[PDB]
Amino acid sequence: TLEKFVDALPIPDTLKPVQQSKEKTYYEVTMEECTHQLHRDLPPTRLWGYNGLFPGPTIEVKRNENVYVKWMNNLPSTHFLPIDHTIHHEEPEVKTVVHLHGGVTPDDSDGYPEAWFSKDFEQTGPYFKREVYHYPNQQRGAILWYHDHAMALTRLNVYAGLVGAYIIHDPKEKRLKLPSDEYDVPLLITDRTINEDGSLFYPSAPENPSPSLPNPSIVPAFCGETILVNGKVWPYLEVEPRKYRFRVINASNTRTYNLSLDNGGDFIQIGSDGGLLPRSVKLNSFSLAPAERYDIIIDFTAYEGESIILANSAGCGGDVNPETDANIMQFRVTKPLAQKDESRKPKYLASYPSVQHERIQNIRTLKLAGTQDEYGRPVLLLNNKRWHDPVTETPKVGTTEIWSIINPTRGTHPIHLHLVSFRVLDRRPFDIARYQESGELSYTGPAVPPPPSEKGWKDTIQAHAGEVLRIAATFGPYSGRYVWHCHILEHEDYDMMRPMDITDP
Ligand SMILES: [Cu+2]
Ligand SMILES: [Cu+2]
Ligand SMILES: [Cu+2]
Ligand SMILES: [Cu+2]
Ligand SMILES: [O-]
Repeated sequence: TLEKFVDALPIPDTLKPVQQSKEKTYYEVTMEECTHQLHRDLPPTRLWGYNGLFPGPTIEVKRNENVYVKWMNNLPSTHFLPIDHTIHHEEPEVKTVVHLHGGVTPDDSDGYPEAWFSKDFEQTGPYFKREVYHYPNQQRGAILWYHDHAMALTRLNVYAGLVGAYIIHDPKEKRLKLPSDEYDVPLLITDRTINEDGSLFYPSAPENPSPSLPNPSIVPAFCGETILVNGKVWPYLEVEPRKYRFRVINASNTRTYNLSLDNGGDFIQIGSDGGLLPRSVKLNSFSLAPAERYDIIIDFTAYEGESIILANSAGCGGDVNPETDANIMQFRVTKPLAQKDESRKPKYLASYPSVQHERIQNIRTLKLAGTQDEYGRPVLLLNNKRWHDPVTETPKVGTTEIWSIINPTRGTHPIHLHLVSFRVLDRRPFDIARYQESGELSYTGPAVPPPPSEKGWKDTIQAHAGEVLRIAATFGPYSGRYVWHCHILEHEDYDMMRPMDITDP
């Protein structure tokens, strides 16, 4: 296997605007097929990248900054990854659309799966409205990320490399003196399988392919043999002996991580998907499912000279391998101090979400289920509805709802709601057999409130097997057509995604 910790961690450059005034910031990003070396000992890898980069450029904006991004497709007309033609039914093979994950975004700028476009916008999906996306950023400072969201192609386009970080800075938070600038570093974690010739491997069929299956065939999960951070296999980062802020983004298709430091040191979590937690939380380890973000401080002050591995204990299709996927990256505390560490790790970060006293307009009960197709494949479904079925999740703008998510399946699903961030209420175990047999919900234990990590704002939430998860969301400020889905991309594409109409009656 590839030698761990021989390549320095890339830090994506921050994107520069094409045009910028005090009223408007205008960006252009072009999707390009390019080649990049992912490891010292590999031939360069063919990839799809925003501005030809993997990950894409980091975009930095201020809260309320009036931002526009013209996301353009200049990709080849044929994919290099295996397309399953059976999962969706002239129309180009390669379709793309950029979704700003966590963006408080008007619906036609949200990257609707059917708002896709081919090269130079030559063909467009039935929900396409505009070339230049509008991000008003009227929302909390937070770690967002952008990625492809095209109908039936998301797992492939993202795996190809179409991911990048987007950071909203709220000037009100500068007073907290969190590590900033060089000491504030995104970590986009993506697992990959890479061939000896350096080409990406993505399976064209399940491991034991029934002759019933089409070819290629979608698979229900993907687990990469190797872990990359910021587009390099098992990299090292030289750090100064002081506090750093890391924006930890899980940009992987399926894989969930459970992260810790191999010296037993702590993380300080300061933020979740929707922004700063009310209070900082000291943690030894944390779970990170696809699309989840952890805003953390790591204090290297007392660890000068040391090599510390960011370790992973979560398996993917099996137990972790100590030599491979148990490793993420390596910090080397050997960079001389550029100046005094004037950063802080404050306890008091933000207003509590519980300060809000909104009326519960509606309680939605939603089940995570599915069926089997003509080929014997699992088709994962939200409420046993297909994507194309008439919309059922129709919250009213400006109203608050409780969603009760029932998971009678064998695994966890990271459920993502577009537009909004929500509060986690509780989780409660139930009798799976009883529910499967009769549709009756019989709890086998008391409700458990969220851990401190989940006492802030979330947008992607782990709904564990055999539990009912309750969340509360205020739907707004925009009305329109959005989506909610499982963020396991292999699930999302077949067919664990539903329209969400935020209505203005
Ligand atoms: Cu997403
Ligand atoms: Cu999203
Ligand atoms: Cu799922
Ligand atoms: Cu999405
Ligand atoms: O998403």
